[PDB]
Amino acid sequence: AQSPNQVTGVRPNGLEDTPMFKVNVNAAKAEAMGVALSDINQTISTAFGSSYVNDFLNQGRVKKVYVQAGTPFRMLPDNINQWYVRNASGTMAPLSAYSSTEWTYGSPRLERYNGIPSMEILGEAAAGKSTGDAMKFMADLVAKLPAGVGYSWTGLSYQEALSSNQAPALYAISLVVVFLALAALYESWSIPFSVMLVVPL
Amino acid sequence: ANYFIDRPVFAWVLAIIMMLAGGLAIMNLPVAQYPQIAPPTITVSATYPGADAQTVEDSVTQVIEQNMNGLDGLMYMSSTSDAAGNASITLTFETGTSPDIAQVQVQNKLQLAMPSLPEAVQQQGISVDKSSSNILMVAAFISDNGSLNQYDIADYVASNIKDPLSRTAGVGSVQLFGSEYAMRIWLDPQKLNKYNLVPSDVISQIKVQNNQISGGQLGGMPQAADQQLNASIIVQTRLQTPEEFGKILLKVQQDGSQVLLRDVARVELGAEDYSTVARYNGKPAAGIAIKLAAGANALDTSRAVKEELNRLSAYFPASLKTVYPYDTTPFIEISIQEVFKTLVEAIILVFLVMYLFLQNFRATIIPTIAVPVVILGTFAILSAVGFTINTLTMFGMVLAIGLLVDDAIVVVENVERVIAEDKLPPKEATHKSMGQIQRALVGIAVVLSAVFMPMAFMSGATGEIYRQFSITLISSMLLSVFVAMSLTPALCATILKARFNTLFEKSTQHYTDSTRSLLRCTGRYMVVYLLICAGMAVLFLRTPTSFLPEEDQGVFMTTAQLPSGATMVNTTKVLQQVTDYYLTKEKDNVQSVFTFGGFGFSGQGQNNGLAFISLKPWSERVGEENSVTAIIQRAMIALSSINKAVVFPFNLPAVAELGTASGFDMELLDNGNLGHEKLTQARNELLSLAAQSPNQVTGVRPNGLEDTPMFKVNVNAAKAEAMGVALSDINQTISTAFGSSYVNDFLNQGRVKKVYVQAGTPFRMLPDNINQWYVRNASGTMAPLSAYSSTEWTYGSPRLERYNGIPSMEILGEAAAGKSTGDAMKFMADLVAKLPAGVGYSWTGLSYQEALSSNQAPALYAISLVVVFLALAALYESWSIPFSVMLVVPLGVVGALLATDLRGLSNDVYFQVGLLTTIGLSAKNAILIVEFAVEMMQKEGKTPIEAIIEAARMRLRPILMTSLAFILGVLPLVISHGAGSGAQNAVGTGVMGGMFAATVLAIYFVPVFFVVVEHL
Amino acid sequence: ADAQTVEDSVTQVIEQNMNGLDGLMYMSSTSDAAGNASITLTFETGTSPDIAQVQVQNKLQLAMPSLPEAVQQQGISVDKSSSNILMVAAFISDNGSLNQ
Amino acid sequence: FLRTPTSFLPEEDQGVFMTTAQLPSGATMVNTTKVLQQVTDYYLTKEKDN
Repeated sequence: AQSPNQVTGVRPNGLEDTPMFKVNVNAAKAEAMGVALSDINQTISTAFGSSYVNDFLNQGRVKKVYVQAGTPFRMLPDNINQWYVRNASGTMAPLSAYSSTEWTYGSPRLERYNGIPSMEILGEAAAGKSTGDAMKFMADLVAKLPAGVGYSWTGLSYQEALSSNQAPALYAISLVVVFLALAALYESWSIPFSVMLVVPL
Repeated sequence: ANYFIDRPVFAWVLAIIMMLAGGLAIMNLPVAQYPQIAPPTITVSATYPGADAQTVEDSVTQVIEQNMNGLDGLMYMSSTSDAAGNASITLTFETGTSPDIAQVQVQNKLQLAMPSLPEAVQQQGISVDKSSSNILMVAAFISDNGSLNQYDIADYVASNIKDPLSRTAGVGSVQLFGSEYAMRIWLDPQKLNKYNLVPSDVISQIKVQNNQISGGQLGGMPQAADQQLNASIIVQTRLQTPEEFGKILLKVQQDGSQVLLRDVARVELGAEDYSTVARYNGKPAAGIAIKLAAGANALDTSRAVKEELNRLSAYFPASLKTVYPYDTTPFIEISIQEVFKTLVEAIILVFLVMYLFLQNFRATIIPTIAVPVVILGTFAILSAVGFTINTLTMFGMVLAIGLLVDDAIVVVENVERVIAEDKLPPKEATHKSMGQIQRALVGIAVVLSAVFMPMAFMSGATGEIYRQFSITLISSMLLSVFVAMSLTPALCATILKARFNTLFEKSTQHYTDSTRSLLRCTGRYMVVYLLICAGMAVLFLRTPTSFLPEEDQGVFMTTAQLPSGATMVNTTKVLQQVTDYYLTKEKDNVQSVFTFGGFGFSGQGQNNGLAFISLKPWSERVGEENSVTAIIQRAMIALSSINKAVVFPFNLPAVAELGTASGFDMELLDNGNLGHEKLTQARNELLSLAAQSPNQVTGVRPNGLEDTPMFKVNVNAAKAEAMGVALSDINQTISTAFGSSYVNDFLNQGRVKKVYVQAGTPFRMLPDNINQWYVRNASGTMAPLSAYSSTEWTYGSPRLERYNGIPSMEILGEAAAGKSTGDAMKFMADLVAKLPAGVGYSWTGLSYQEALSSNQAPALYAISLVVVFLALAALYESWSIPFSVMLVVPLGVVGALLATDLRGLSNDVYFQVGLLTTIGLSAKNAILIVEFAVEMMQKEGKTPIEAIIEAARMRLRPILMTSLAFILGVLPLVISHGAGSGAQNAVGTGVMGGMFAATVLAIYFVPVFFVVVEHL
Repeated sequence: ADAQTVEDSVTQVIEQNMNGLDGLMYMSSTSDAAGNASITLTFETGTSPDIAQVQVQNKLQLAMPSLPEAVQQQGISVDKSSSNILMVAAFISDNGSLNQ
Repeated sequence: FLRTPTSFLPEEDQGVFMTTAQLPSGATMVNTTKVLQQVTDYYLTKEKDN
């Protein structure tokens, strides 16, 4: 970002870390009162997640059936206080009794490249500069990073690097081929040498 | 054609293009020890933890078999059900079938059949695998002193080594010899009884508490207006430590004390599969086999794999070393080096023959640069037609070298002779000589192509090897003809300029006067010829038949088998004795011993063991006392006193496809409806009827285990139901206690591992242990399992086999001293017919190949002979002239047969191809002589006798030069007795004994044949 | 499921088996907080898409037993089509009778 | 030749292009819809000629 004359609009192609909610269920207290941990987990998962139950028919097409809590009852961390779990004797006990809530942090999207963790980065080249110059500048910048991080070119950059690397060998092979063709066509080694001196012109 | 003589620059440009294309081909051409020889096979593997052989066969094997239909190119299918709970079905497909298509078809069929299988085998997952067995490296990892056991090494190599590999350029498949980690929970019947618990409760609590719960989202959609919060919810995560598993709450007592898993069981990070003990030189170890890819370079792949292992060695925990048993790179490198050395020595010998006969350095120059151009062009053609660089193709190149030498020698000698006489300038002499031998060269090319085609047009495993050899020879031949017709004339026109002599002149005069004395009573020699012909027949009836000579691969294999019902303690002791012997009595030769106890060749079991012995390099073992065959023949004597094992050493086959070229593989299908006992009765009637006649079959033996004692538990369902105990609970507690119980998966350091529940060791070792387990009533009271159950001892099969959906026995055997394989297969056939009514037989594996393609080579060679005769008739423009050429190649084959008999070798593939090359060269010489005679009859107005004598006189020198060059070019092959000496010795013997007899017989026998055929 | 749960179980289990392919150039993978694993294997030019898909689905069933339930129930999609949109066709309502 | 810049393929005017809007982490769709409506109303008003 502090070198706008070579690369512009460098941005990450990913999502940044976000706060996440954690619920800790006291299995010991739940078993002491009589409610089951499976019931608590299923209640939470169905209330705040979803539950694909069955298929039904609509206008002659098979569609899915989903069970979820209402919109007002899954918007806030305090809404967990509103849910109840049935005991083994039939009495209902609040879910807020045998539970504790807290906040942590976590990444909403994890990316991997060739089997190792990675972060995709996009960006354009500045006015006047080319894609190759931007690629070289990016490689130089990555070289100035903490030890242990590397860089890989992917997508269009892969093909660009391959073409730029493989062009001169193609030039040399084409020159050799045309030289040999001239030597074969005109039975002399003087004509090819007198002709191949014009290529630089 | 002849217009290249006027344009040397065109010929030089063509040579440069050929050399550049050859260099490009060598730069990127796959290399390997052998190509794909075996027909594609697909292996289906299923695991039933704790099941028996009969249970596996009834549940998994039969169900998978019944759905194995609709597969294209299927040849046969064989299934095995073990006593460890393993079902393995191998389906063999026809050669040429795409392995990926066959694999996907088998996988789809099994995928549709999956719901019919029990849940226990669905949980494990049935694996469908391609099979090529082109193992490149068997690199293993060892712990130095005692720190890391076999399971720690196996888990580390599974989680931090396999994934860095399997993605290296040229690596196709990585297979592991070991078991990863698992969460082993060892139950205690007394602790379970104290708390009134059963294994079902433990399994249920593990399933509910080692769970991943999808919490959902706070916020989410649909959401209310002005919502500003949206986060994920975490409820539960899968456990990841043994201590976490030990805190799993099972029940809460009325007192209030919490009952945990650790209160009733021992939780430990153990192994998934405990039934294998892998030791390297006596120390725990785990290994990996790398299987290479298609289109990859076996040299750079090996170098990159070694580099990656060296890089990862810095991350090893402690005292972890990487050894490399069975590396096949040295043999490929040796083959390439031998090919290059043979080429260089052949070039030097050609130079010596030229500056011994012709006495002109300019003459010696031309072949020296002609041969490498053709070799490089052959490499380019091999790359173009999609062929890899293996031992067979390189050996075909080795023979091709002499094939090229012959053409270069004849062309240059003819040009030099036409310069020597008639006082012609080099250009006009080149034009004349090329006019003389153009049609002869074209006819020679066509004849040799027709000769080499039958090897190309074969079928089976042998057909692929013959394809490699024939393609290499044909490409080299055609390119040599093109080069001798394009470049060599131009070089002769441009480069050439206008003691031994006395001896050669005297020899020519001797041949002339011998022919003058002969050609008057040819009839004598006529019948004499028949005598040699007769001898050839008997010779062809004496040489033994073998597929490929066994080579000094540097590794060999020893199998130890305990009698029956023997635990792994005795097998481990036996393997320890074996490795101690191999390491203290052969320390100079043997480098390492890799012993796998609990896994044999006849099936996995506790009474089996295998050992791979790796030897020192050939540079450290020299002579016959330090050879593989001698080493195993010394070890067999010492290991016969192993005290209650059937330990037996042997050498690895040259190719994993097959060995024992004399043995046979047959399966005795039961058919009908007779059971396992009535089939083993037939199998016992045989191996005895066959043993009563040892003049045809020697080693008739069964490839399978025999009946073993088994424990039977009879549960009184009525008594249990009367007492309130459910039969399901009784059947589940025993199964979970004695066999493993796979519960679910957990996360170890980010990798998914299994959780298993089983009883502790001291509680599942004796029949009395079943008296220690209790089951809960419906009222909550525990009662012993010994009340509703009784115990009994029966007999049962620890390994069942099926062939094509029918029970089989797979009685593999061997051939007699000399009886051929076909006679053995025709004896065991109708030996099965003497067996009781109901049974039948099938030939599988090797005997299958010699059951569908048998009368093929005679037809191919008859067609080849007809094509050769037609080509000769077209060349000579007559119907009787070709016979005088066709009746000479037996003289070529007779000497090769005699020499091979003298050396004591067998009818190897290398011998066959060398014999074909010698026949081709003899035919070429005869064709040239007869062409010169026919020309001197057409023009110059001469009788058939004087023409043939003068043609023989003219062509004596090139024949001698080519014979000397080829004979001395294969001389080092015979004298070689080191690494890669089998094929080398075979080709040396064949070529050296064929070429000399061919030339010696032909140079005298051509005129008499010519005059006899012309008279008739 | 969360992003970490998917990336640990599903993404990594499937990715651990995509090794022995024919002309694999490179493999990328994403795991989302909406419960989505998006492995993508880019092969060499000239490779047959049918053969590549066959190999990928052959190696996927070596990891399918290790995948958790509610992931096999929904289904594993193996697609050999292009990864870039060719054309988008939207549908609207003139007056506004039908909603989204 | 050593001073000329390298590239792969020149950029073209295909008649269509894209816009990506990314809100701070932890935001809801109530704000993303407003941001996307702002983008739409800018494109349809300040660039209605193209």
